[PDB]
Amino acid sequence: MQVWPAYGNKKFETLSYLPPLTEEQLLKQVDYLLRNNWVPCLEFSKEGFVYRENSTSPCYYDGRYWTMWKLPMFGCTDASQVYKELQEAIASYPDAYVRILGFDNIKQTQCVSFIAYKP
Amino acid sequence: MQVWPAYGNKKFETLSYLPPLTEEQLLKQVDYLLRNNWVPCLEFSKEGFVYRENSTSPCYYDGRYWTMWKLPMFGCTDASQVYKELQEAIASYPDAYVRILGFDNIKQTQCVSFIAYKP
Amino acid sequence: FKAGVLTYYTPEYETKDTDILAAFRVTPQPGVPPEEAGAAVAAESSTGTWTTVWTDGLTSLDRYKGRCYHIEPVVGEDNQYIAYVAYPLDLFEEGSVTNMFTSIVGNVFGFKALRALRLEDLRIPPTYSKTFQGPPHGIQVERDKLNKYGRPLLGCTIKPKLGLSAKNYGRACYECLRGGLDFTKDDENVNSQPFMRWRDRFVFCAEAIYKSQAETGEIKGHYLNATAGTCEEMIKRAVFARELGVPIVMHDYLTGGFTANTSLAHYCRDNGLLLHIHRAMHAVIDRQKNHGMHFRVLAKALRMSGGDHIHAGTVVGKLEGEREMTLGFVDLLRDDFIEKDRARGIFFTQDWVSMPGVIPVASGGIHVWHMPALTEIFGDDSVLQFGGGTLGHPWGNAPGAAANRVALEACVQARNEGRDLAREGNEIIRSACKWSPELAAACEIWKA
Amino acid sequence: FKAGVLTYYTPEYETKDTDILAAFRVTPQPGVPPEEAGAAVAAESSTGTWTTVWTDGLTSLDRYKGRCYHIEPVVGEDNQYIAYVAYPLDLFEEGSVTNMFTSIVGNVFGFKALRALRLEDLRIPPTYSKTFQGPPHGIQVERDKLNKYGRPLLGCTIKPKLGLSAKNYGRACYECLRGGLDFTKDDENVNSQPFMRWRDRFVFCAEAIYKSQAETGEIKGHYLNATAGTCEEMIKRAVFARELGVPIVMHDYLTGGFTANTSLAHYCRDNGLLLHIHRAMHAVIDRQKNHGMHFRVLAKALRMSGGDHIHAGTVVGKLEGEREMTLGFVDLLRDDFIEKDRARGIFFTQDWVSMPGVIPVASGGIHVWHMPALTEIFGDDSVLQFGGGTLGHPWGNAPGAAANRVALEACVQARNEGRDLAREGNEIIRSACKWSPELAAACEIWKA
Repeated sequence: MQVWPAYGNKKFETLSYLPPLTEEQLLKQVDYLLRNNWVPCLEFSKEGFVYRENSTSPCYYDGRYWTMWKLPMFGCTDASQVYKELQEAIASYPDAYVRILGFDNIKQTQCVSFIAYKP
Repeated sequence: MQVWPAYGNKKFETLSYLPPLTEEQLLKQVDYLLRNNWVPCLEFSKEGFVYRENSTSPCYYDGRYWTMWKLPMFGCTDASQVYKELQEAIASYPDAYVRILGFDNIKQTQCVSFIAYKP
Repeated sequence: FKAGVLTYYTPEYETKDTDILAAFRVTPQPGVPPEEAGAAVAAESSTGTWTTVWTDGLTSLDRYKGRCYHIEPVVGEDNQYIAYVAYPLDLFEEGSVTNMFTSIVGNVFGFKALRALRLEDLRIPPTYSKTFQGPPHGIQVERDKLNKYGRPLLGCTIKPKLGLSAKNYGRACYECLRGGLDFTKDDENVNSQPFMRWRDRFVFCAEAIYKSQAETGEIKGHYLNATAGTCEEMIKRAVFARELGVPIVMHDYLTGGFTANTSLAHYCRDNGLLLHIHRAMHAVIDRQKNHGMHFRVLAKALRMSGGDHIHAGTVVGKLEGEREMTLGFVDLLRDDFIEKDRARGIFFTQDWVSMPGVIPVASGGIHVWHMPALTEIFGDDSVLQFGGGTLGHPWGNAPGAAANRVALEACVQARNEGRDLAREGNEIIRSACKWSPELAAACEIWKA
Repeated sequence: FKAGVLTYYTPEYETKDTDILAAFRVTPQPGVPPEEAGAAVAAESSTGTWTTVWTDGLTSLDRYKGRCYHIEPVVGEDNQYIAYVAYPLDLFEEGSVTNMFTSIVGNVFGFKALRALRLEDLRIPPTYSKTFQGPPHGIQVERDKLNKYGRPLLGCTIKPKLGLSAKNYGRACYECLRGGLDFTKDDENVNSQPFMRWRDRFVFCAEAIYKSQAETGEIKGHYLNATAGTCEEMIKRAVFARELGVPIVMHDYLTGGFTANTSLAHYCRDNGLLLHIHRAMHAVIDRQKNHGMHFRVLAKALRMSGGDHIHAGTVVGKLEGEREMTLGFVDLLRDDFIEKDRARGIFFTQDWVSMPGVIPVASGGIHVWHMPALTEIFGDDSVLQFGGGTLGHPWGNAPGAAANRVALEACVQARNEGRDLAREGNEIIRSACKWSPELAAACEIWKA
């Protein structure tokens, strides 16, 4: 019997219960976006998690948005270009979390979010 | 095609769509009470019908009670005794309607009401 | 605690006076023995789980399990059984038919090992039924409020249900009521619709109620359908009926649902309104002998959730066994104490400890020649509904109403004199035709 | 007008874009031809009457009749037919699933000439569906509110459903949620009961939601059951969930009923609450192939009345034909436009004109080895419920939740890389066991 860690084990939604993604594994997740014609977009934040400062009304939370890195990468054909921008974001904000979003312009909604860098 | 009379045809609930009861027919209705151990009781009123003077709230009506003739005829064994009291009520109130009620002490409720005399 | 994948069959269990009891007609899959099927019925409607869970050690789960305590075969059926299941009182939210149904029929009908399943009866213990208001008024209070004694009541559903203006609809109501019917009725489908919005219908039906009441001197009503898409709309409609001062509103309790119905029954109690209940969609559930819920279960549930009338079908054109089943649930709806009687589908003795009864409403293609049979079978505490049997009279609604009222009173008079309606009915009707031209005209259109 | 006792079979009728269409599986009695049975289905669910009534001359009743416009045989059944019926838009009260059901299934299932009858599908025209709010939020809004993307959501029903104190119940919730599940769940039976009153449960479940959310950094919820005996009680419970600031409440829509459900969906829209819908009692209606209503009709009705999740059953342990039927009504619940597809039980093309979709919830004895199949079949827009599959883990709720979350994310990762879950699923799970002791422990208890 092992006890599930109660401290130091905070999470970032989809894929964050897996081992940290290798570069090759991250490129495969980005290629999954590209094959589906979804637009990758990076965002970053030193605060990693939601909070409730301004309202506790149902389904209101603060901290769901992070800060956009540049713009969604419309017309991206090469997953290595997302990895390149990841390294730029880390260099500018090495103390921030960085994650990769995906946008679906047919469903007209955000459709992907997974952690790409932890400080 | 005959037109159902719209005036002069007011009613008194059960049996009042039948021809006026003969004495023999009335005695048969009283005997029906006695066979069932229901207590006959006469009541009378010059006003024949309900009205709504004091409230129009749902299921409130005035004029549902008439005035009791003597008391319910507990221990009645002979339908002619009800007919006798009918003639007394008519003699005292010849301008009043008179009807025969029945009371069911097992259901604990009034259970019969039919017209017996119209002025 | 060890993780991993006939405990619920307890044939010597003694039922408690607080238990809710259920009688299920169960059809096992091929190869499933009847004891294992009965155990599954009890497990899958209580505490059965596919793998062990450690949290069970924090309580005493034997106190919460349903127990199949008896199984019997069904005559004429090689693969049907009646399985009797007892549920502890503590499973059930007080006053909630919704929770009673959820707890007992919420899950078990989908279990793979049961090819078919029908809930036939429930024993509602007094300890649970005393948590329910029950009917807003009930049979005896309703008779006293309306000043009506000694005969079945009479009603008519307005046809066509949709297609008339609210004013033309109300005109038809007035003509029916003035001829001698006690009630007219909104069809179960008539709620609020293009070309007949509900508040307009309520206004004109109220005008008809009061015009016919003033004319005849008898108290009149119209079942104003409050069934609606939301609870707020339903109450809004009852509120306007309240303002109009009319005696009776209506609800489709199965399609509106028990949570809304119980709310409306409470509103009716609080405001003196009688509540007519239509059983629309019941045959989706209650028709097939092998699967669903028998109407008597739906009838007990309505008495608990609350209603003053409930549609109960017809007995004419039905075989003796069907009539016996109807009379069984009519007693369950009206009486204070109903002894077990399997010949009438009464699987449990049922004690209502003074909860008032509900007036059963007979309907379905009936006309004047059915009056002796209906009077004999239902007795006084019934409503007999004559839709086409009134609006189809060749002289119109008021003569058609009069023909029905005369036919009924002729039957009541003869019964009270000691005559046998079962053998003399046709002659009683023929005798009344001699002095009632309205009845004579009805009797030539429709046949004995 | 003359008083007295295949008009409804119109095989050349062209359906209108405003018509509500119905596909009925009809089993005629012996000696009743299929055209007469189809005509009866249309007549007895619209304007059919047993005798002529003069009031018909005050309107144009052809504008209100249902028309059976097509009949087809059923392969493998000598006495089943699909009868297609068209109903005019004007029959239906805007915004009322209650009236839609009453109008179409209120009466016809009892008609003597029909030995059995099942409503298989409804074509809801945009003109009628635009009178309904629909889901309080729907799939895309819910994902945005909860900040959850790219994977099925995960939930757990607390067991035992009754028997725990409110605090012990909440403790189990906290341990499940902190291990990686998105939701825990009140059983459909858990409303308010002796020993666990609803407001106490809400307090302790809220404490668990917030403790696990603060610990994990992921937004958590618990489906707090608001199902109740009356509408007033139901709203009272949603109001307290609102005060507690929690994200999601729950309703048993069939046992509470559509009138209450629509009210609660409105309250949830007005207050930002997600609405989890449990389909308790559906198998009373939807199990038998010959009689009742198919679940896809009950599913369309829930999307209209309003809910953000709905229980949808399972596909594992089911044959290819059953899985195809499930996928058919999953598309009817989620998608904007669903083309007719008889192989998946989609009898009509269905256009929802931007009414949001409902997340289907898979449940029923599932565990870690089902994760590849469930992910492959439902895709991301689903909730996978693991009751015993979490509370039955040998190391407790948080490791059991973690095993399920790891199994799911392993499947999602592999799918996204282009691997075939249908063929590589077991190997994907085995690979994750190598680095996840929680998953390895689950995989020895339960089998591939």
